[PDB]
Amino acid sequence: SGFRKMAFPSGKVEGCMVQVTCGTTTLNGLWLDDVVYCPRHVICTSEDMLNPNYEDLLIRKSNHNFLVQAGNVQLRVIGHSMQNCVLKLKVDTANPKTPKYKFVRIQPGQTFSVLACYNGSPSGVYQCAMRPNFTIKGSFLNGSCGSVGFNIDYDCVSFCYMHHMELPTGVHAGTDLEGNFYGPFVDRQTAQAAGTDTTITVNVLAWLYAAVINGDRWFLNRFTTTLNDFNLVAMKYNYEPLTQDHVDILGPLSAQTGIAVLDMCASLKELLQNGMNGRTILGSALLEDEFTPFDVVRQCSGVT
Amino acid sequence: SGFRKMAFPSGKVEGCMVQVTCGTTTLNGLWLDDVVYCPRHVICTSEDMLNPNYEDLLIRKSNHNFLVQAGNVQLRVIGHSMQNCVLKLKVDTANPKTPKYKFVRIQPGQTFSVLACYNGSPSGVYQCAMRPNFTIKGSFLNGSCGSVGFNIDYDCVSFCYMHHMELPTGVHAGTDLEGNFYGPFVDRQTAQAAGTDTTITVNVLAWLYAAVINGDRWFLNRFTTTLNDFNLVAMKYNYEPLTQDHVDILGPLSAQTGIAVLDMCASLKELLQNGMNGRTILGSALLEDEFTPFDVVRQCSGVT
Ligand SMILES: N#Cc1ccc(N2CCCOCC2)cn1
Ligand SMILES: N#Cc1ccc(N2CCCOCC2)cn1
Repeated sequence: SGFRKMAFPSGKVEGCMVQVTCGTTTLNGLWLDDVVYCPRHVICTSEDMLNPNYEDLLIRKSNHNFLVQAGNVQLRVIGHSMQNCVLKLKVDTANPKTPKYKFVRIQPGQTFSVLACYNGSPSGVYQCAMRPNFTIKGSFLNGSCGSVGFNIDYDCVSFCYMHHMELPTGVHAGTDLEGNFYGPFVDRQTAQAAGTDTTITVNVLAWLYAAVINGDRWFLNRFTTTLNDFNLVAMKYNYEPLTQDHVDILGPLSAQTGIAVLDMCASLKELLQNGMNGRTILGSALLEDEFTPFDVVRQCSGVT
Repeated sequence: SGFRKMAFPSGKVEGCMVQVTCGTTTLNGLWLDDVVYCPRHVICTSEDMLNPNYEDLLIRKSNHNFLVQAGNVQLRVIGHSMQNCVLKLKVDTANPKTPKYKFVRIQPGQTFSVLACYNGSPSGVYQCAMRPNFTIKGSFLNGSCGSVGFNIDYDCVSFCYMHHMELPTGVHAGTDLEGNFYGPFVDRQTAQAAGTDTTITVNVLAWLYAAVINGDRWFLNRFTTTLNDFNLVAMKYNYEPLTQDHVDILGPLSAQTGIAVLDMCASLKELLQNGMNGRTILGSALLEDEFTPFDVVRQCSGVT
């Protein structure tokens, strides 16, 4: 029993983190096979970041200008290339700790673990969601760029995020491991405002199921609703529209608890309209949206 | 910027987790040097757990009855002994992945990371606090016993918790790595009720400092208070008394922010008396108490 915001065990990723230095800029790289992946802005000064021309900046860089350190041992850079917003540094040694891995581009509402790193050294692990506005709400200080987000399925790490930038609102933006930003963000120090941070409705419902499984049941009511009726309320409260695909994804939790998805929607509707009245659900005073239906099943079933 | 509930990177601990089986009971063990540490209730059936005599049960057990598996490789048990509520299984092989480590017995209010495991395999990592009633609010299913709690200082793991039991209220109890329960709990399936789960005041204040550092400042008011005045309010709200030792520990956060500790206490006092009025602090609708002053400095400074 109990339900926690749980990250994946970080060891397989810790084994991949390196330090990348270009001139006076140090950040983190991801060492998989004989390639080190890092944000391309490693080549920028803070001055450069106001209006950088990455192709032009990169012309002035040679393999030997990229200092790659794995623990206290230096890696030999034998090639470099830019792919979108990441650099790929080819090194002469395959990472002996390379796990089974994939690169995946996640959808908004999907959760992942972040291994926050500085100077190639892990500092902490926490759980994030890709927000519907394609920001994440992370914990990243200067030096944390190149820290990565991942999921694990048994022994395969799926890398989905690399940390690039903080917006003036203190929310975070980054790329997949092909170097494509999530959302409209760019690796430039300019006016980039996030859109509406809507609530991930399917995740709230999952978490309400988690609450029922773990004994928090006070919010269950006598009502039901329809997708269209629920969605009128969702819209009013800046919740994502609930689709039949979302209903289908909650089916296993519905089956386990015997609470019809539309009945849980009617519980959520009353919580949106009435608030918590000073009560808590799974130790939270607000409706938590950074657990996916898959997360809730995983944690409630003890998957390793 | 940003402030997250962050666990320590779990890799050093993942490298220590094994499976222990005695008869039909499987749980987790901690493999450090040539000793595997696990809950003594590994020797119990569910029937035994109602009124177990561990010394009597252990007489019927030999080294070969303790099946210890590290990944898919079996360890040879060459000795066993009971220390308080843990068994120490001596194996013929030192764990080659043994990190620098210590065993520490933490005080209530101290935080730590839990690596939740099943069958010796890591499933997730999350941050806990030792509650003032010596319970923790974890996420543990059957098979999770022997999962451990730890802190890391650079390259030294300090192990502070081993998971033993869930109370009927769905809160958790366990031991330090000398096998001594935190609080009054016993490894028996009996009536064990937790006392008052008071709020860890020094941790709330730390987190309010974290909020100020990270731009959440709406709750700062024009007031101050005294320890005695604050403590009258703390008592009324089931907060731990604030001591001068706590004030001293918040000194660095006070210095960094320029907000006198007693001024932050007066902010907390108004939040206790007035509530949040539907506002949030660092994404929370309640006052968070599972960050220590050390946690806040660590996360706000990027310690690795
Ligand atoms: N947000 C953001 C941000 C700010 C500065 C920055 N630069 C390159 C990497 C670090 O070196 C200093 C300049 C990158 N990203
Ligand atoms: N809370 C609790 C609890 C419940 C059962 C239990 N036993 C020994 C280990 C697992 O085997 C089944 C019996 C131990 N702890």
